[PDB]
Amino acid sequence: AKTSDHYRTQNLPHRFENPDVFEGYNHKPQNPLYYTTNMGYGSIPPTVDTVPTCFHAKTNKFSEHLGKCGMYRNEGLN
Amino acid sequence: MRECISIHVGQAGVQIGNACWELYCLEHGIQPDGQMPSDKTIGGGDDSFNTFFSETGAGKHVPRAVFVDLEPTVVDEVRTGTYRQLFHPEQLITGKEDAANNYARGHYTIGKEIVDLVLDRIRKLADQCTGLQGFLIFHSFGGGTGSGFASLLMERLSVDYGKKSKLEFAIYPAPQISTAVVEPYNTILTTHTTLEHSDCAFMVDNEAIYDICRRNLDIERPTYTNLNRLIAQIVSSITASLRFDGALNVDLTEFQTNLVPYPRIHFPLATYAPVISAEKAYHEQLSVAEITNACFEPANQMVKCDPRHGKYMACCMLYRGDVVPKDVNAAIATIKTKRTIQFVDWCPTGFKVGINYQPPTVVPGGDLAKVQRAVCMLSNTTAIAEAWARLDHKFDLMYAKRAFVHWYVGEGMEEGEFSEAREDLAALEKDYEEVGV
Amino acid sequence: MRECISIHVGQAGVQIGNACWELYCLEHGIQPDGQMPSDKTIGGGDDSFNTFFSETGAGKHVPRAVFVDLEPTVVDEVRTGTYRQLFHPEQLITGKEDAANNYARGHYTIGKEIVDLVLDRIRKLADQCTGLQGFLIFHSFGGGTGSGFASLLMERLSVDYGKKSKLEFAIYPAPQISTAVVEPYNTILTTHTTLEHSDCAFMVDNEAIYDICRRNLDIERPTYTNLNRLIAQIVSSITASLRFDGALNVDLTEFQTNLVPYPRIHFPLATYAPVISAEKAYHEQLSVAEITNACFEPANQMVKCDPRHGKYMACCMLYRGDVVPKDVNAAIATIKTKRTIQFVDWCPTGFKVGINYQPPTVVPGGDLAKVQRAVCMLSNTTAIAEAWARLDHKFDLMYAKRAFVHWYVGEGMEEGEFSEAREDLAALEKDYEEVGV
Amino acid sequence: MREIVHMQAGQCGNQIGAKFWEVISDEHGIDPTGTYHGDSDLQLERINVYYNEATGGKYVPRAVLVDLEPGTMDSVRSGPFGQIFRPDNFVFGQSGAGNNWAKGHYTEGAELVDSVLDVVRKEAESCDCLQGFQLTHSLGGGTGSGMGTLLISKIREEYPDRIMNTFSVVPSPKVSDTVVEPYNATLSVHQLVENTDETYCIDNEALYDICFRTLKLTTPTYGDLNHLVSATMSGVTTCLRFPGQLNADLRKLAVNMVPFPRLHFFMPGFAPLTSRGSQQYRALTVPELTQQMFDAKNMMAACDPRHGRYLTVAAIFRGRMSMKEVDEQMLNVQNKNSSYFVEWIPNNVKTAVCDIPPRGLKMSATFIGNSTAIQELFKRISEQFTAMFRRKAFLHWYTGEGMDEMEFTEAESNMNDLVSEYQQYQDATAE
Amino acid sequence: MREIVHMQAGQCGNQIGAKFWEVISDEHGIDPTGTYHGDSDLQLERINVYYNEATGGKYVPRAVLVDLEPGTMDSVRSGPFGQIFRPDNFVFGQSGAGNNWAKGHYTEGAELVDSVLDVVRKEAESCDCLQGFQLTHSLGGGTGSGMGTLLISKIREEYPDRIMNTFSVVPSPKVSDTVVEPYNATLSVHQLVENTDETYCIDNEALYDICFRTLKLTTPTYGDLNHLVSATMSGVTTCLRFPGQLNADLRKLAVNMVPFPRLHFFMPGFAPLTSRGSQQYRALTVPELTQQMFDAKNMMAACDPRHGRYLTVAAIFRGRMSMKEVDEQMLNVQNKNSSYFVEWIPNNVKTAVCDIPPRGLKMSATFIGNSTAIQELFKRISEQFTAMFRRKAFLHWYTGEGMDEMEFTEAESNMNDLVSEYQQYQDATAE
Ligand SMILES: Nc1nc2c(ncn2[C@@H]2O[C@H](COP(=O)(O)OP(=O)(O)OP(=O)(O)O)[C@@H](O)[C@H]2O)c(=O)[nH]1
Ligand SMILES: Nc1nc2c(ncn2[C@@H]2O[C@H](COP(=O)(O)OP(=O)(O)OP(=O)(O)O)[C@@H](O)[C@H]2O)c(=O)[nH]1
Ligand SMILES: Nc1nc2c(ncn2[C@@H]2O[C@H](COP(=O)(O)OP(=O)(O)O)[C@@H](O)[C@H]2O)c(=O)[nH]1
Ligand SMILES: Nc1nc2c(ncn2[C@@H]2O[C@H](COP(=O)(O)OP(=O)(O)O)[C@@H](O)[C@H]2O)c(=O)[nH]1
Ligand SMILES: [Mg+2]
Ligand SMILES: [Mg+2]
Repeated sequence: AKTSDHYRTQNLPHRFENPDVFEGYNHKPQNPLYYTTNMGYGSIPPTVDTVPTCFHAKTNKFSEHLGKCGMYRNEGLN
Repeated sequence: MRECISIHVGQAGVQIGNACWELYCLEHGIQPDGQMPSDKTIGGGDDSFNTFFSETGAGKHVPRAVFVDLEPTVVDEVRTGTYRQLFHPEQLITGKEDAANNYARGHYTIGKEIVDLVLDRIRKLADQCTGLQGFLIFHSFGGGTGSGFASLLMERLSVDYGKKSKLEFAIYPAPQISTAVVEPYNTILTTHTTLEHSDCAFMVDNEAIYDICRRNLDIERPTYTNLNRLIAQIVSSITASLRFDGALNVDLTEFQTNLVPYPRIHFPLATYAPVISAEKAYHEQLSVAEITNACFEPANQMVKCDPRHGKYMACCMLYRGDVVPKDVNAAIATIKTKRTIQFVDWCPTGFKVGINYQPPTVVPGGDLAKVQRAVCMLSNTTAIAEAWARLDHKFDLMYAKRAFVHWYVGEGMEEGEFSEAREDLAALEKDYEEVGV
Repeated sequence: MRECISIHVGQAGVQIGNACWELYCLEHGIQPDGQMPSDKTIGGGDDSFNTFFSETGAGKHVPRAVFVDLEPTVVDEVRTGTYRQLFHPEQLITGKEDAANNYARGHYTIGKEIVDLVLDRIRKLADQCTGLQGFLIFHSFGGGTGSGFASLLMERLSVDYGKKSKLEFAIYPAPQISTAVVEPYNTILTTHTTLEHSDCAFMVDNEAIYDICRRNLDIERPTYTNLNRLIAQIVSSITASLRFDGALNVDLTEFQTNLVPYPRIHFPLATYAPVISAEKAYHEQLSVAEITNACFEPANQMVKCDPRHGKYMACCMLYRGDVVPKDVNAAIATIKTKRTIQFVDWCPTGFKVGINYQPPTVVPGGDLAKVQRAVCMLSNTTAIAEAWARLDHKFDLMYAKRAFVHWYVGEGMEEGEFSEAREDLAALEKDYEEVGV
Repeated sequence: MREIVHMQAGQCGNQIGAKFWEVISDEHGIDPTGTYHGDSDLQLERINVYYNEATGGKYVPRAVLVDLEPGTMDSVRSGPFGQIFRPDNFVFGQSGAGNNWAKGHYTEGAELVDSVLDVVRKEAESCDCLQGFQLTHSLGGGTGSGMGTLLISKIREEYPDRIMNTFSVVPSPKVSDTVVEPYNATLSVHQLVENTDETYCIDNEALYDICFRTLKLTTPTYGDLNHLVSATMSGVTTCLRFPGQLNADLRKLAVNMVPFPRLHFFMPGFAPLTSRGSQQYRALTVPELTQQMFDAKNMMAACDPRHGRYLTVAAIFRGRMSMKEVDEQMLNVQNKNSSYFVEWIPNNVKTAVCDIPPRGLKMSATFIGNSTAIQELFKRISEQFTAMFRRKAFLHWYTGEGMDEMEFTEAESNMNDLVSEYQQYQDATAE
Repeated sequence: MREIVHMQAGQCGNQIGAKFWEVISDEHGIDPTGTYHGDSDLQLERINVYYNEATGGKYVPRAVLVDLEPGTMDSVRSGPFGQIFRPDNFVFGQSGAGNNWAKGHYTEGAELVDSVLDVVRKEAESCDCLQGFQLTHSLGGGTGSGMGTLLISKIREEYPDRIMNTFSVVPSPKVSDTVVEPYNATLSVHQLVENTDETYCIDNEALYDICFRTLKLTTPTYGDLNHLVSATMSGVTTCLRFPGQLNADLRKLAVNMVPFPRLHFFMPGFAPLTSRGSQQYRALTVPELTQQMFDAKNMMAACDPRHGRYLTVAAIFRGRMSMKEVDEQMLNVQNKNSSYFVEWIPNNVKTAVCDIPPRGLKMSATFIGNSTAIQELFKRISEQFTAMFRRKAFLHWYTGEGMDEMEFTEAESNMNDLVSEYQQYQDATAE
C-alpha cells in the first residue's frame, strides 16, 4: 500500500512512502503466556497510518565537506 | 556533527531506554535490526539519524547508548528482545550482583568495579564521535544502581570530560505513592552528588504521570509502558531540534543557558501538551493558543508540584509540529497578561521559544493522540522546593532514630554523610527561596 | 464571533439542553455525528453556527454547553442516546452522590468537589472563543443540583467573569402542581443567591405550560419532552438574532439594558406565540396583529399570574419569519389603545420590537406546526409579586414549626440563613410594590 | 455506581430477600446460574447497584445473608436463584435462636457479629460509592430482632453518613404465632428508632388481607406475601436503576419524607394489584392506578390511614406515562381528601416517574405513606408488652442470659414517647 | 548470575523441601527424571538459580538434605520426584535425633556437620556468584533446632556476607506434638537471631486455620500445608528467576524490611487462595488480591496483626497487572488503617511486580510482614519455656548430655531482650 492515495505526502522519502519495507517489527513469541510487559515495545509495525507524513531533516553534505577541508586563510603575497 | 551519547543507568534507565530508542528508530525509519531500509540506490540528502546512530561500514545503525544495570535481568531481556540486533554487544553492560536500593552498595562496592568498563565504552563512543554536544543520562532516585552508580558515573565524567553538557532525566519519588522504603535516604544522598556535576536535572514523578494518564488519556490502568512513552516523547521533543530542522532552532547549549539564571537552580520542570487521547482529541482544534493555555495548568504538571506556590524564573517552550510564530507570540502575550502565572520580578522577558516543522511521530499501539502540534515546556519555577521540603520531612523522621542506617554504614556511608547531604539540600532550598523572594 | 456558552445544571437542565440542542442541530442542518451532511459546499457563507457550535481543524461542529448533573442517570442516557459523538467527553460532567432535593447538600458538601472541574471546563470553552457575548444557564428551582450547585456555580462565574451576561432559565414551582415537599425551602434559599448576584432571569412554571399544551396543541397526555421543546423554541427565538440576519436585530446585551429598568427587577416572563397544532393551524390567518394580541392574552402566559392584576413595566417583543416592520407598529398601536392592558406611568414607550428574517423551524415528531411568523414576547411586569407572595406563604407555613430543617443543619447551614433569605425576598416584594405604585 | 449492600437477618428475612433477588434477577435478565441472558442493553447498565462481577461474565448478588440456624441456608440454597449467591456470604451459627432477643443480641448473636461485620465490610467497601445498607428482618422473633438490631447498631457506628433501609416485618395481634412478640418488638424498636434512616414496616395481617380480598387467592400459602414485599422493594429501589424522566433515589426519598428525625416509620404499598378474574375487566389508566393506590385496602400495613393524618406521601410510578396526568392526580387527591393531610405542610406528595415497568404489567406504582396513623400498631404492641411486664411474665428467659428490668422499662418508655410524638402531629394545627 | 543453595534439615524440613522442589520443577517445566519438557525460553533463561547442569541436559537441584535418621530420606527417595536429587548429598547419620536440642547440637550431629559443610563447600565453589543460602528447619525437633542452627552458625562464620533465608516452623499453643518443643524453640531462636539474615516463621495452627477456612479441603493433611509453604517460597524468590517489571531480590527485601539488625522475623502469606466452589464466584484483580494479603485469616503465623504495628510490608506481585493499581491499593490500605503502622517509616510497603504468574492461577501475590505482632508469639514461647524451666522439668537429658543452665539462662535473656526490642518500636512515636 501507498501513503499517497490515502493521505497527504509532502516530500516524504521512499522509505516511509512504502511502509512495507520495514521488517523485524513482529518477533512473535512462544505459546502466548510468558508475555512480560517490557517486550511490548517491539509491538505492531508502522503502517500506512502510523507513519510520518513530513520529513524535515537537514542535510549537511556541503557543510561537512567544507568543514573537513577547513575555512579560508589569508595566504598570499600582495 | 551534532551528537549526543545517552547513558541509561538502572532498571528505570533501561526501560526508559527501550521506550525511547523505540521512538527514535520509529521516527528515523530504522527497523529494529538496525538496518536502514531501501534508499533507492543513492542514499540522498538525509542526516537526521547522525545525532543518535552512526553509519558503520555496512549501512547499519548502531545507537549511541550505554545501557548499564548491575542486575542482569532487565538488560538480558533487551539482549533477548526484539531490539537485540540494534545495540552493539559491548554496550549493554551488566554486572553479576545487585545494589538493592542502597546508595552505599551502589557507590563503594560492586558498582565500583564496573565504572571502569562503562567509562571505557563511553571513551570509545566519544572517540568515534565527531562533535559531542552533551551526555544524556537517564536514571531514577529509587536507589541502588540509579543513585549510587549514577552519582559515581557523573563524578567520573565530570573529572575526565568536563565542559561538555550533562543533561539528567531523574525519576523522582512521589509525595504518597512509593515502591521502595529507603527512597528518602537514597534521594537525599544523591542530591549531594547531582548538584555540582549536572548542568540540567529534569525531574519526572510517577504519580503525576498516573494522574495525567487517568485524567487526559481515559486509561484507568496505566503502567510503565505508558510512563516511559510519555518520558520518551518529552526527551524526543527536547532533542528534535538537532536532528530535524526548524525556524528558531534551539539546541542544547541555547536552552541550557537561557533556562538557568544561577549555577544552583538547574532543576527544570518538564511538561508535555497535548497529552490528550485520540477519542477526545477528535473534538478540539488543538490550536497553538489552546496547547499553550493547557500547559501552565497545575493539573498537567510532571512532578506533582503546583507552580502557584512559587514564581517562574525561566521558561523554554519547544513547539513541534505545524505551529506559526504569530500564534506562538500571541499565546506568550496572553500567558503574560494572565494573572495566575506569576513571573519573577527580575525576569520580565523569560520565554525561549523554539519551532520545529516536524510533527511528533506517533508510535503504533501507544495511548497518546496523534496530532500535528505539540509543546514541550521546560519551566524553572520556584515551587520545586515543595518536593524537597517533603523529602526533608521524611528524611528527618527516619533519621531521628537511625532506621535502616546499618546497611549503609556496613557498605560505606560514614555517619556524617547523611547529615552533610541534609545540610547541603537545606542550604540549597534556602538558596531557592532566596531567589524566589 | 458572538458566543452563547450554555450551562445546563440539574436533571431539568440536562433534559432541556437535550431538547435545545436537538432544535439547534435541526435548524442549523447538522447531523448528530457532528458533520454537515447533504453536500455542504452549496452556499458561500453560513457562519451562523459560530455562536453555539465550534469548529476544529478537521471541521467538526462542537457545541458550547456543559451538561452538569450529580446523578449519572440522565447524563449517561444522553451519552448513550443518538447525540453521542456530537458532544465532547469532558462536557457531560457527572458525580457519584445525588443532591436529593436538598439545597444545603448540593451547595455546601457535594457541590464543592465538582465546582473546580466545571469552572475549568467553562474556562476552556471561553478560551475557545474570539470574544464572548453571554452565558445561558438552565436549571430548575425544584432544588438540589438545580438550585444549590447552580448558585455556587453562578457565584464563582461572577467572581471569574466580571460583568458578562448570565441569563437564567429557571423552572419555578407552580402554584398547585408540584412534585416535591421542600421546594419552597429550596426556592427561598436560591432567591437570596440569584437575586443580587446574577443577571436577567427568565422564570417559568410547569402548570401554565401544562394548560397551554392541553388547550392550544389539543394534546391531552404528553410528557416533559413537549415542554422542553417549547422552552427550546423560546430560547432559540431569544438568541437567534446573534446567529441569523434581519431588520432591527436585538443583541443579547441589548436585551437587558432596554428591558429591565433597575438592577433588582431582573425577573421577566416569556410567552411564545402562536403555539398551535397542525389541524388548528390550517384553519386561521396567522398574522402580526393576531400573534401580538395573542401574546398579551392572560391565558397564554407561561407564568401562572394574571397580568390584568398588575402593571406592564416593559416589553421586548422578538419576531421570527415573514414579518414586515409596519404591521408590527400597527399591532403596537392597537395594543396601546386598549385600556385593559395597563402600562406603568413612567413609561410612555414600553416596547422594544425586534425582527428576524428566518422562520422558526419545525422539529420532526413534534406537535408544533410549520409556523411562518412567531413572537417570543418577554415582558417585565409586577404580576409575579403574587407568585412570590404565595411562595412566601408556603415557606412561612412550613417554617412555622421547623419542618425538614434538620437535614440542612445536618450537612451544615445555620438556621438564620432561612430568615435572612425570607427577609431578603420580603424586601424584594416591597421593592416590586413600591416600583408598581 | 450508587449501590446497596443487601443483608437478610432471620428466617423471615432470608426467605423475603430470596424472593427479592428472585424478582430483581428476572427484572435485570439474570438467569439462575448467574449469567446475563438479557435482551435490552438498558438491563446491563445499572446492574452495579445490586450485583458484583466475577470472571467469565458472572454476576453475583451483593447479599450477605445472616442467620443463626442451619436449616434456613438449605432452604434458601435449594430454591431457585439460590446458587447465584457467593458461598463466602453465608456466615451463620449452629446454635439455636430461641426466639429470644437477649440470646440474639447479647449472648449468641454477639459472637457471630464480628465475622458478620467482617463480611459486610468486605462486600461494602470493595466498592466505590456505597449509598445504601438494606437490612431485611422480622420484628417479634429471634435473630430477626436481636441480631438484626445489633447489626444495625454496629453498622451505623461504622458508617454514620450512609443510608440505612430496614424492611421490618412488625408483628400483628391477629396473626400472633409467637408469645414473646411484644417483648421482642418493644425491645427492638428502641434500636430501630435511634439508628435507622428509613424503616418500612410490613404487617403479615395486612399481607393476608391483601391476598384474600384483592388478589383473591384461595390459599396464599407462603410465597405470595413475600412476592408482594419483593415487588414493593423493587418499586422503592428502582430509581437507582433503569433511568426515568423524574427519578428519586434513597436520599431523595428520605429527605422529602421525614419532617423530624424520629418519624422514619413508613407504610408501604404497591397497588397495580388485581385478581386474575378482574385483570381482564379493569383498565390500567393512571386515574384507576392512583385511586386503587390511595385505597387503604391495598396497603401493606394494618393501620387504617383514615384514623390518622398523612405527614408525607410518596408515589413512585413505573411505565411510560403523562406527568401532567400523574401530577394533576396527586393534586386532586389532596384537594379531595384535604382533611387527612396535615395543613402545615403544603404539597404533601412527592412524585417520581421511571419509564421502565416491572416484569408483567406495563404500568405500576409504589406508595410510601408517612402518616400519623402508624401509631396504632405501636400502641397495640405497647399495650401487649405492658400487659405482660406487670406480673413478670417470661422474664427469666431474658434475665438468665443477662438483662436487668431497667432495659425493658427504658424500651417501654421509648415506645411511649414515640407514640406520643406521632399523636402530637396527629392532633396539631398549622398555626 | 544469581543462585540459591538449599539446605534442608529435619523430617519437617525434608518433607516440605521435597514439596518445594516438586512444585518449582513443575513451575520451571522439569520432569521427575530431570529433563526439560517446557514450553518457553524464560524457564531456561534463569534455570541455574536452583539447578546444576549434568551430562546431556539433566538438571540436578542444588539442595543438601540433612537428617540424623535414615527415615524421611528413604521416604522421599521412594516418593515421586525423589530421583531428581543428587545421591551424594543425601547425607544422614545412623543415630537418633531424640527431638533434643542438646543431642542435635553437641552429640554425633557435631561430626555429621563436617560432612555437610564439605558437601556445601563443594556445591558453593562449584558455582559462580552465590546470592545466598536458604534453610527450612523445624524449630522443635532435634535436627531442625540442632543440625539446622549449627549449619546456620557454620555458614555465617565461613561466608559472612551472603544472604541467609531460614523459613522454620514455630511452635504453637494448641497443636503441640512435642513436649520439649519450648526448650528446642528457645535454644534455637538464640542461634537464629545473631546468625540469620532473615527468617520467615510459619505456624502449623495458622496453616490449619487457613485450610479449614479458605481452602476447605475437608482433610488438610500435610501435602496441602507444604504446598502452601512452597507456594510462599516460590512467590518470595520469583524475581531472581523470572524477568518483568520492577523486581526485588532477597538482598533488596532484606535491606527494605529489617530496620535494625535483630528485627528479621517475618510474617508471611500467600493470597490467591480461593475455595474450590468459590473459584467460580471469585473475581481476580489487584484490590481483592490486596485485601486477601491484608486479611488476618490468610496469615501463616498465628499472631493477630491487629495486636501490633507493621514496621515494613513486602508485596511481591506476579502477573501482567497495573502497578498504578497496586501502588494505589497499598497507599489506600495505609491511609485506611494508618493506626496499625509505624509513623516514623512513611509508606513502609516495599512493592515488587514480576510478569510471570505461577502455574494455574492468572494473578498472584506474596505478602511478607515485619510486624511487631510476632512479639506475642515469642512471649508465649518464653512463657511456656519459663513455666517448664521453673521446676527444671525435662532438663536432666540436656544436663546429662552436657549443657549448663547458664546456656538456658542466656537463651531466656536473649528471648526477653528480643521481645523488648520488638515492644519499644510499637509505642515509640515520631516526636
Ligand atoms: N517512570 C518510571 N519509573 C521507574 C521505572 N522503573 C523503575 N522506576 C522507578 O524506580 C524506582 C525503584 O528503584 P529503581 O530505580 O528501579 O532501582 P534499580 O534501577 O532497579 O537499581 P537497584 O535498586 O539497585 O536494583 C521506583 O520508585 C520507580 O519510581 C519505569 O519504568 N518508569
Ligand atoms: N419544565 C420542566 N421541568 C422539569 C423537567 N424535569 C424536571 N423538572 C422540574 O424539576 C423539579 C425537580 O428538580 P430536578 O431538576 O428534577 O432535580 P435536580 O435539579 O436534578 O437536583 P436533584 O433534586 O438532586 O435531582 C420538578 O419540580 C420539575 O418541575 C423538565 O423536563 N421540564
Ligand atoms: N410476611 C412474612 N412473614 C413471615 C415470613 N416468615 C416468617 N414470618 C413471620 O415472622 C415470625 C417469625 O419470625 P422468624 O422468621 O422466626 O425470625 P427469626 O427467629 O429471626 O428467624 C412469624 O410470626 C411469621 O408470621 C415470610 O416469609 N413472610
Ligand atoms: N508443614 C509440615 N509440618 C510438619 C510435617 N511433618 C511434621 N511437621 C511438624 O514438625 C514438628 C516436628 O518436627 P520434626 O520434623 O519431627 O523435627 P525432627 O525430629 O528434628 O526431624 C511437628 O510439630 C509437626 O507439626 C509436614 O509434613 N509438614
Ligand atoms: Mg535493579
Ligand atoms: Mg435528579
